[PDB]
Amino acid sequence: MPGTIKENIIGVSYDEYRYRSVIKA
Repeated sequence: MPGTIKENIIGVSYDEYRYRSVIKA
């Protein structure tokens, strides 16, 4: 949503940082 460029908490990264880095390779 434009007009609010100060709150990228609207779920941006869905599958790229969900605390799922416990199985590094």
